[PDB]
Amino acid sequence: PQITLWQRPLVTIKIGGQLKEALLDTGADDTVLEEMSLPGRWKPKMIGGIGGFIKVRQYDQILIEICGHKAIGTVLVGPTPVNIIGRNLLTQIGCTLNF
Amino acid sequence: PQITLWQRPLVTIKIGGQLKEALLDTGADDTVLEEMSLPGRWKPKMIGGIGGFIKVRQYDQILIEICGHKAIGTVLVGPTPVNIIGRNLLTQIGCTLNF
Ligand SMILES: CC(C)CN(C[C@H]1CNC[C@@H]1COCc1ccccc1)S(=O)(=O)c1ccccc1
Repeated sequence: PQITLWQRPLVTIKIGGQLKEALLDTGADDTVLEEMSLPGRWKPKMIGGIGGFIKVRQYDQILIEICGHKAIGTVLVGPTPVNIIGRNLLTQIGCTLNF
Repeated sequence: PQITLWQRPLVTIKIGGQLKEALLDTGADDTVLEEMSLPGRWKPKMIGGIGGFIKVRQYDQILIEICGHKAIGTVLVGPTPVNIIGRNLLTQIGCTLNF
């Protein structure tokens, strides 16, 4: 599809068998998810921006379905108010910027 | 143009007679640039960031040329990890996400 920027580019995603809202974010290197449980081990990480840094847990090889497209890769889980789909998964689903 | 996301979508911008590199950030509501002087009136503004709000300077109706596309709008100047072009100006140059 083609997603407008008049509003935040929020789309529905599915992870596990859970459906959520997430932001398609070209400014984010990584995908950041709101606090949730995932199985397996993780690595500690710190990620920052305007304002500073939050502590997150890095899981690898996580499936996120985005508008029917299955992306598999690293996700960072922590105290974000919004699920953020970053370039590591946007590339997989063939997402481009166009103007 | 069409911009893929395997790398950061950093582009050259011309603002206030100066050439800069900035990140095209669909996740950003607003455009935020590193410390620089710009002509005209500005007001202090607080913006929501990681773990809290940050003080920026707000300059309205500023011309900026992105990839050869002209935008005229609000630019915030303050402590950002990188120059980011947010939806306020991305909408003006016709930017959408596609997959
Ligand atoms: C929450 C906000 C202050 C973070 N920044 C913008 C958001 C919007 N797209 C990238 C970043 C989200 O993903 C980054 C992120 C980092 C830590 C916690 C959540 C999200 S930013 O301007 O600081 C920034 C822009 C570009 C790259 C990195 C940061």
